[PDB]
Amino acid sequence: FRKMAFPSGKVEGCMVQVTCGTTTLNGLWLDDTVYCPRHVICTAEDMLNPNYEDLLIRKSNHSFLVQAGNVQLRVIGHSMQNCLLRLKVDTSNPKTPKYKFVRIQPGQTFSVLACYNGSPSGVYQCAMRPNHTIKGSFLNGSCGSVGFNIDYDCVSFCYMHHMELPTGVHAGTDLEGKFYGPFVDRQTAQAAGTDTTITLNVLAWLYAAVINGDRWFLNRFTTTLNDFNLVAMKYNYEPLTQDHVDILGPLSAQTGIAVLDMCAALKELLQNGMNGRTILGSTILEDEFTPFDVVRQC
Amino acid sequence: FRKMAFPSGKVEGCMVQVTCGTTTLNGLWLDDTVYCPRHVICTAEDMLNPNYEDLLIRKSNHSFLVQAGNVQLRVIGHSMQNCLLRLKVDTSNPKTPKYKFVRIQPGQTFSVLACYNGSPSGVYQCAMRPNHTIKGSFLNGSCGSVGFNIDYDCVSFCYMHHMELPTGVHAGTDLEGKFYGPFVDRQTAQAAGTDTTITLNVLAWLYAAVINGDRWFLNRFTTTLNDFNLVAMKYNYEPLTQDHVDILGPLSAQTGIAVLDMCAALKELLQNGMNGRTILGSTILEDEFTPFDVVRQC
Repeated sequence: FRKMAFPSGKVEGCMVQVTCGTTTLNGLWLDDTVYCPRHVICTAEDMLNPNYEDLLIRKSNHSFLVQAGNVQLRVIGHSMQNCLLRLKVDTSNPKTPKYKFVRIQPGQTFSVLACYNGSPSGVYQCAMRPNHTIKGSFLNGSCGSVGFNIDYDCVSFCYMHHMELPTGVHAGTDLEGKFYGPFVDRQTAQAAGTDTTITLNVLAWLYAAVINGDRWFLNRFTTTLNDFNLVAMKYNYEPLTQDHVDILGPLSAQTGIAVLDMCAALKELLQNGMNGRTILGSTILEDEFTPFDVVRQC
Repeated sequence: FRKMAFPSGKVEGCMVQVTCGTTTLNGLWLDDTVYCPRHVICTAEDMLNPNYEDLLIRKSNHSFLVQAGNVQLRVIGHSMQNCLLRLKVDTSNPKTPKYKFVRIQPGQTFSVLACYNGSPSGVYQCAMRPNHTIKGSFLNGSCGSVGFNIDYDCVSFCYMHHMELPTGVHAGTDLEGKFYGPFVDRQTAQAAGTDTTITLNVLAWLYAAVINGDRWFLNRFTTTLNDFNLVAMKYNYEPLTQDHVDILGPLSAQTGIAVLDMCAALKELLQNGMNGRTILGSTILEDEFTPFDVVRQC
């Protein structure tokens, strides 16, 4: 099974660089507006505990260098939207697609277009963890990089990168400037919560394995939602709700395997191990595919 | 470690659909030319053993439906370039980037933009296997999808998809229409060779693990190129040449670990296992990252 990301084309045209002083990071250019993390105005020493309102008052419109590759723009209206810097520019982006800002729930997935100083360099698919972090490994020096989904023509922007936490995981915000999780944009004592495994996704990945060719992990045992969440609690998994059962419905019908029987197959994989056998070429239980990601690829 | 693919934007504009009869597949639109697999003219029953010259003679320019989303073009010059259908069109593509056709060596990597009926849907990073296949899992109904690399502005096209082999692996061609491997474009007895592991890439991935944080697999043993290729032959790995040693040079210098010492670290991982310990969150040895892919992300 291949981890697939959305075509990054519609997002690439919206990538600009915001340079404030010695700080340069990526920005999102939509209509006559440029979004970037508000920590761009902080000057490293100021990152320990910043006074953002105080720091913005001493910043003017000519302190921001918005650059769209060869073209340099101009700021006519600097503003602050929660943890985001909303920069009003003179020219509207001719490459602006149909866009909407959504706030994705934990367990859901998105494509990230990683850029470095306004120029896009790579694209990958990741998931929003239950503790609200992302395991993006390298978003280092890519602050401003965005997370998105695509439905035909419409781009659903949902993430902007802000922070690489002291434990190598990544923290960030939605496009309304509001953080995913309890985290602030401040270099301080920021402890991430104990990450659980996204159960729904594991079940979806197993449903995918059935469609491809792997079937050995299926047994004739059954298990209700009560007994399974008891075992899920033990192996640091997310408990499974009745809503998750309803979501897996279309994938149950396609493979002829009831969701509770699939839960019984998972229950067994946690207690009896895997014994060096690979589900879809992987020795571990992959939890970063939603049931909607499985259906769109099958 | 995250598997990163190139931004698909410059390639998305070149995606069209070629519809010949009941057969519809993806096409590459560059200048006043449209490339697609020549098996588009085959009519399923004809796929067992086709006579391509004979089949093309009874095909005219109005038998091909080239469509760029909303815009339908017209064929003025159908031709055959080895296993590729070269279609000359009236209008030149305004979205044509700087492009070059390269033939990638086995062990090297590329980004694939998977499309379905001319419209791009997903993007992922894969590798050209030693047996010349790709493990693309789902390129099903995506014939014509291209494989590429990007250097700043220049797009290096290197792959087009043709065949999903009876063993779930994928076969295809370069953009000059010449197949990677002994394979033909014919639904017949096509056996893929015994796939070996790309050693250079495993060494590169281990070098990457050192830069991130994992260091436990390093020991004080050393091993020359002779003793290692003896062990590599045993575990179905590629033998390591002196050229591969020279390629790993810049990554050796960055981590302070000599390539022969890294080979000694690998030698041990094959004979002593891994004992349920994860290198970069993975229980198996990942072989689809080139040393150039490691450097570009670090």
